[PDB]
Amino acid sequence: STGRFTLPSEENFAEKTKELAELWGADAIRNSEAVLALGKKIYNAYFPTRAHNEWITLHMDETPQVYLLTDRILAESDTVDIPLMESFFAEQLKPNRDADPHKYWEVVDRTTGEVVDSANWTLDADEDTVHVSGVAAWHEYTVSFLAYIIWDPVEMYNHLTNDWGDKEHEIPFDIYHPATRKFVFDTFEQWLKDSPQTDVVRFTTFFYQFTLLFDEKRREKVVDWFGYACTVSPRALDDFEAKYGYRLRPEDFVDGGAYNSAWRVPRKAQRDWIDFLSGFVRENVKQLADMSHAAGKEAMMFLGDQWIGTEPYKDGFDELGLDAVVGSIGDGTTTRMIADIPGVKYTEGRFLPYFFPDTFYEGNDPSIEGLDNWRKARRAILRSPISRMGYGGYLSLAAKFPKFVDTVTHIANEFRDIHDRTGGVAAEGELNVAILNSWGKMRSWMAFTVAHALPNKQTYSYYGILESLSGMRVNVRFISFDDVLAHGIDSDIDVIINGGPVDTAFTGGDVWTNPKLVETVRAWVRGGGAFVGVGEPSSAPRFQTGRFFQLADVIGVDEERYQTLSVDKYFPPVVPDHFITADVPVDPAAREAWEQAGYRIPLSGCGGGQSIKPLGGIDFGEPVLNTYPVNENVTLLRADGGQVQLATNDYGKGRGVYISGLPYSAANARLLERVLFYASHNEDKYAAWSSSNPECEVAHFPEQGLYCVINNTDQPQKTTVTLADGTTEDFDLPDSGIAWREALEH
Amino acid sequence: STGRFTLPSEENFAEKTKELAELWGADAIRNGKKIYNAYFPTRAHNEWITLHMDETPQVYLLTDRILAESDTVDIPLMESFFAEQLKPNRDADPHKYWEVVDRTTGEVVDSANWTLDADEDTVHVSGVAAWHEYTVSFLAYIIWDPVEMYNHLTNDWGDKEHEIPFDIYHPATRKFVFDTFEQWLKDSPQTDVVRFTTFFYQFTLLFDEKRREKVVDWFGYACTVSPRALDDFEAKYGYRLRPEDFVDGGAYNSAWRVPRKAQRDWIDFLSGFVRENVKQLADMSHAAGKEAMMFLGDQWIGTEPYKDGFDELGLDAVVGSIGDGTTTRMIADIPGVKYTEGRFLPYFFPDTFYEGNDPSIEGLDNWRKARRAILRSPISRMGYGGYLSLAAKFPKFVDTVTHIANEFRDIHDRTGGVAAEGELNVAILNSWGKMRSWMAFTVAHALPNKQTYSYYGILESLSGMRVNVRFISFDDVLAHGIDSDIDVIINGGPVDTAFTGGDVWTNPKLVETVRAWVRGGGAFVGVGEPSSAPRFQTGRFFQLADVIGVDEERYQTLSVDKYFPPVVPDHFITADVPVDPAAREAWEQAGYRIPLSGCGGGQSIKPLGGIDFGEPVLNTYPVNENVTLLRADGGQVQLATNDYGKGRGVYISGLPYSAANARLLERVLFYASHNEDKYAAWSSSNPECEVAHFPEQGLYCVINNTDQPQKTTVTLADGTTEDFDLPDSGIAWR
Ligand SMILES: CC(=O)N[C@@H]1[C@@H](O)[C@H](O)[C@@H](CO)O[C@@H]1O
Ligand SMILES: CC(=O)N[C@@H]1[C@@H](O)[C@H](O)[C@@H](CO)O[C@@H]1O
Repeated sequence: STGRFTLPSEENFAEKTKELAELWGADAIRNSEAVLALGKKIYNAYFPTRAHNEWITLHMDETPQVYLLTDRILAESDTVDIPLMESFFAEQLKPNRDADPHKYWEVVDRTTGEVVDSANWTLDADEDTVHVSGVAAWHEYTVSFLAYIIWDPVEMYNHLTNDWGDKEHEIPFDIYHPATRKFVFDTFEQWLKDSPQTDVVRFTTFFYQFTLLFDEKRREKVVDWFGYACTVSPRALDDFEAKYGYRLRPEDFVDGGAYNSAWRVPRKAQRDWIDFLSGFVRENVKQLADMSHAAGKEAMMFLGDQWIGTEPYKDGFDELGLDAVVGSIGDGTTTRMIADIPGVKYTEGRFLPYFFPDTFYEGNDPSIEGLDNWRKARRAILRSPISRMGYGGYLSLAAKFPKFVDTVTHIANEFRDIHDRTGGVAAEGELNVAILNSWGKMRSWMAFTVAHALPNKQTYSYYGILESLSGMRVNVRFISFDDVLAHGIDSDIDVIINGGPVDTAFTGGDVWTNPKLVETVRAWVRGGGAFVGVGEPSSAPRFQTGRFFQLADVIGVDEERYQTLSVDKYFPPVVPDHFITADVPVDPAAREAWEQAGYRIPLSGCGGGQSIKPLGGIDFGEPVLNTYPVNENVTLLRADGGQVQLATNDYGKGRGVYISGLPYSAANARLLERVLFYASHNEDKYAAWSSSNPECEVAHFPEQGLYCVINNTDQPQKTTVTLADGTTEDFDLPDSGIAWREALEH
Repeated sequence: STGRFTLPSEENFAEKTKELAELWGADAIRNGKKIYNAYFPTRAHNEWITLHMDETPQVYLLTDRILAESDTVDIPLMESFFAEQLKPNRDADPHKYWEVVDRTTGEVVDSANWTLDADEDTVHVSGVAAWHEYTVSFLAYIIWDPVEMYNHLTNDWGDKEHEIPFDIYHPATRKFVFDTFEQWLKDSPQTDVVRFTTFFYQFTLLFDEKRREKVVDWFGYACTVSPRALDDFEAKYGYRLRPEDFVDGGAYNSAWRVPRKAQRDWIDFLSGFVRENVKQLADMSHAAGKEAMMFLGDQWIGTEPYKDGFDELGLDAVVGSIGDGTTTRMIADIPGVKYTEGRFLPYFFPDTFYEGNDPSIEGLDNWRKARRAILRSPISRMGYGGYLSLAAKFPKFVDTVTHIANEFRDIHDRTGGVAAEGELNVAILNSWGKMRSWMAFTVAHALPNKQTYSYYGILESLSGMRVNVRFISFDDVLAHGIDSDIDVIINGGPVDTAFTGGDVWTNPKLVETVRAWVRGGGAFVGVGEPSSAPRFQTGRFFQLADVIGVDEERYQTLSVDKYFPPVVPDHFITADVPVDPAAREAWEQAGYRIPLSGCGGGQSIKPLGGIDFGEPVLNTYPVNENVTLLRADGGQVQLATNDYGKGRGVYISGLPYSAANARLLERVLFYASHNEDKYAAWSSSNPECEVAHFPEQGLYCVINNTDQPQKTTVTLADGTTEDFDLPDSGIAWR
């Protein structure tokens, strides 16, 4: 067992490097001499838009820029003054005074939405303050302005996170401006000649940084891992106007203060900017990779930091001729974002923990996180294989941890053995599942994300859906409403999933008032399709007084919006024993207390049929208030506390399912998997290649005559696997184990 | 110890009726004392209406959504309605009076493209789009009086003849109703009070095919139409109401809906007609030496006893059902009549009066909820209803009633029937204003539920609080600003309702007016989703987030870190909230969240608790760090206060009624208005007791709102204090 492993190294550490490389089977070492003689592939970081304060300080007007939105200021009379910077980090951001503020900025009456006239406001010469006159008392006002980014955001993040205190703040730069651009390509040509020992240029990353703004208290103020805020300049804006035939407003970037969060329903202006900026970016990335290839070296892209405008899931990404993409393995979902990228020769995972004093300190046990991280990646990898694993940081730190070092030895051999046994071919998927949202394929595995791998109270009930699926024995694609309006639903999809809050990219907004969309979905379901809706699926506010989820008729459930309180809701009896809930641990105490307290008897203005006490047993995450069954032919599987959390509904040949929320857990992934088989009328096809125990999952490889079963926990798991022919085999799986077995070839 | 009491009679219980009338101080008897008789103007005459069946009341009904699976589809009309109550009107031209809708698109289906089946109650529709949902809106005869129906179904009267109602908008039936009443007056010479139960139109009460309540609105005008009135409406207003203007997409004009022009128009038109006819009945009663008394319920639609001009009807009295403090105030606060009467609970019926039950429990409990409200707004008369002999079986109950009627009068004698002193002027702001006084947040009378109780509680708390409450409308505020005697404006409810206001919060004139007022010293209390308006501003959902220091994340601003300042556990507002030393400690020790990327920080990792806020408003948060958070558990805000110039805004996410929660609100009130030092005066240390002060009679009292001994210390205005030890629902004076 050797290879597919990238080892970090450091100055004055050649013995241990040699030792570890032997131990872990490393065929590549990453940068940070007697080591260069070891024969390995050599990776070297490259930071195209920073690491040259000597230049940018002589061209400060070519730093990158961002539109920023001030706090709202209440006018208590016909004039108002607006500080521009009271709410931002001055070390990070500076108002751009060089470029005519009347041409490129916007004062706005947020109370009315109206743009204040240019003649009515002046920028103070001596203070970062705007004076407004001729305005309305008791309205709120804001300025939207261009600010130079005078400190690279991620280095800033690392500086503050590590308290580098004294150390010099690295200034970033923007190759949209041609002097700076030339600087960057000369510097890169030069560096290649000065680096013959390097084999892989590890671009970390490219030209534009994802939205990451900090406030006057040195905290994160705004972030979006997909954000295009930090991509502007007067010349880019003006070139945009000429190319697209309309002028973007600053509002098109600040977006009422939302800064175009990917959760926002996508506006045409947004996408145009992505088109514009991404073409500029893509052309220049291809240059870097051509130059790389001409120096005999490979080009590798970090999925992160300055990755904006690359758009790896959009078409043509392959025309870049990038060799590889490497990324942070945070979980299943983030593993899949990497794995699934097409148009590279190979993919690579930077696993956790980062070799750093934060997790490598005396008394802490890094191997727990090591294995847990591997376990979450491994389940995904069986569905979409990455090519290489590796670690990052100070190798000397991890060397002081014997147990960890042995843990890695284990993971490395396992990773290789999964690859050798499988041939790097993805497990067979038993069902075709499509996530449907406004973004589709360009945000594959990127839905519900805000900051990378950091779900929170607001997102985790939907993120749970992707996490569950990332490792699930199904084929997962991402499709858009434009996809559906334009081409219908491809005939191979078994299930369509639509989840999220109302008025988001992930439910779709007012596209649900488009009858053409509603027709396509209804016909497909009726004909045999399956629609799973989570949260407020198919929602459209105000369109129909008495109908919030437009496909309430398909999933059998709607959400009361305080418009329909005069209409009693009659809940049919909950069906607690069902295919879908088959694996939910039963709790005798809870079940008989729920049996004993009965259903509510009908009563005026209150409807009836609602369990007086909760059945529970399933974590559905954040509640959707007052969901109810549209009539009594819907099957209710959970309807606790006066509303619906899980329901199924027959709809001609097809079915729809409602689920209020789905945090990730071994149990909920089992629930979701069951919903998928049940809604697609594929109860029959469920048992083939499955683990009876939900803590484990099964991967079939028909062309290699194989199947494995994996333990997703750090505890022993016994499970019963069922093969296609009906036969079964028992298993006792150790802590994080795996087991292979034959099955007829094809 | 004499009078203000109405007793119910019976057939043969003549001996014990004299004795109860003497023990209770009854000065009136219902069916030598003052005699009441129920009158049912739109029912009890099947002999008449059986021959005039096109003159029963009518209502527009919305069918179920029927999915079309090709270019035609059939819509059954009655599958979802109780056929013993409602019958489709085949007489009046359906293509003129009915509407077929493509719900999926909103479009009215051309009437050329549908027909009514000659033999089934089913509409055939052609030329439709497949995979759309379709409904019919159709006129229907109400052939079974809704309340009588309800009482029949509830008691299982079996095959007892169903009462068929009638609609006096039709002139032949009007004459009949008036003639009959003339005759009836001449035949009841010993009847002193005519207790109209009620008048001409029943509040919306429709039942389903399974004999269950289908639609109800206590304020609802669904049951008030006819081809005749519809055509007349057109001729007076110059436009034709659509069937949609009644079924309202399935909402049937629920009071929670933001009012539409067509809605208020209909209320004016119908209300005109009811009031003149109600005046006539009141004149005829008066001409025959009798009082007219109105039951605030059942067939009360069109009377609008809170709209200007109610007094011009000449009603001598309104009687109403005492369900709780709020419903008491509904009756109490009515101007335009000489006196008011509450019918108390329990009703004298076997469902409470059992073989081994203690109904005196229910009795005191009903009186406690009422008397706290009565102290603020006095009702004139008290009374009960049902079967006196059932009530007469339970001596402990009889001795309870005696005790209550005494108390009830003693309050009257002691206070000249004058409303106690209110220490603050509180106005509730919503789309309806005065005309829905004490009627906000209600669907079915006295039955709050999951969806409403977190706001109903606001009214139930106010109903018995030592403050002056009025109800104002957006139209009031937009036309006349804010009256300068107001200290506090409350606005509460979910987004897109009449109670929050809907898009009126995008009218800069409203924002301006409230803002300026608060800035200069006013106080705005916002409950639930105050001032909410969807999609107007991407970054701002509560238009007055700036005033109260809170907004609700609507999933558009997730890229913006929220920073919750630390909670203030020791504040005037929360002073009477106990906290378990241990719970507090657990919260103190778990601390606050460290800023984390795309997760903000400052949210307590554990909850402080101790306050039932009812239904959560998900993802409320502090707009800045200068807002004072009083409770912000589970990653969001439940209670907050914020200084705004000389004034204050305050957010509460919800407030189910209880004694604690009224105390919490009352403190909110004094605090927001910079009246903290005006608080202690005429106050009870214990939240389970309350204190009314009556300067003019040089008097105050203190009541126990519970069935339990309570010890409270009362602070008077000079700074002195008496200690009370009140027994079960007791009361003391000074
Ligand atoms: C994959 C990626 O771009 N990760 C970045 C990480 O590099 C950065 O340091 C952090 C700062 O909050 O944000 C994101 O996690
Ligand atoms: C005050 C009032 O209108 N009370 C009525 C009651 O008479 C009727 O029987 C009931 C039907 O559910 O509705 C209301 O509670």
